Amino acid sequence: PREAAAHWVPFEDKANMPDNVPDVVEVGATSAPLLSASYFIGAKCKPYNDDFMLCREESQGSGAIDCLKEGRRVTRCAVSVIEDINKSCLDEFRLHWQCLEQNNHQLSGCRKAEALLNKCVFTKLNLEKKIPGLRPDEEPVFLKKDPWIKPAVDDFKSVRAYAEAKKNGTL
Amino acid sequence: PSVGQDLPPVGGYEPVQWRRNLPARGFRPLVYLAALCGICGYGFYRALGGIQERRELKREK
Ligand SMILES: CCCCCCCCCCCC(=O)OC[C@H](COP(=O)(O)OCC[N+](C)(C)C)OC(=O)CCCCCCCCCCC
Repeated sequence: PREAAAHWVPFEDKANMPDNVPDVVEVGATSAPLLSASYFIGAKCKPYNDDFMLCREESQGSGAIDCLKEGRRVTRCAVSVIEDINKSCLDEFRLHWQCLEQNNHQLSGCRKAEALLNKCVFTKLNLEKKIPGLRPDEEPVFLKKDPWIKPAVDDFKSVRAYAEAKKNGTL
Repeated sequence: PSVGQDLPPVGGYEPVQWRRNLPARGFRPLVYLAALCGICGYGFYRALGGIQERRELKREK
């Protein structure tokens, strides 16, 4: 789909969902927290995402109205992972997405906060960040030390928290 | 006679420099060519490393 052209107006629909359709919660995170959580959401909700997409393909044109129950599962799984993050690892998660908000949403600008977030999420949620499709020779970039590309200003709070974790021994 | 006339010194003046004085300066040309090759090669090393890392960042995003 193309973006709107010369003159357009936004319009809101005031109707409710038809009552036959079971209601569902909606994800409440904005773009930066979602980008921060995306790999954990992928790790946990891969089967449901795959099932939703397979349903959409198999519906062959009626996918929106035929996969609503699969979509309901997808959104519930995403809400569950974000709730778990908000219960166990909120400080580090906030570090990471505030850093992202300062760095044009570039993950390369936030590696120190991401290291703490990954350790927390792995220890208390048993989710692991992993980049699909690489050979064992190829090194995932988020694990690389001494990268070519670095942020203009390493984030202040993140630098302090990273050094403190290195003292404590958590990281 | 001649009293008070502007006249030269008894021994004369020290010689002035009048011949062309444009001495050759600089390394031989091949030194500059080698330095240019080294600079460009190091720059290409850095630029291609940066491109490759940028591609891996693209994969992550
Ligand atoms: C016609 C051109 C022939 C030049 C042959 C030079 C080969 C010399 C061997 C050094 C390479 C190396 O070993 O460095 C490797 C570098 C950087 O990659 P890396 O991330 O460090 O490697 C890790 C591999 N990963 C990423 C999969 C983990 O790769 C390069 O691109 C740099 C090549 C040097 C620049 C050559 C350009 C020549 C000038 C071209 C002007 C038109």
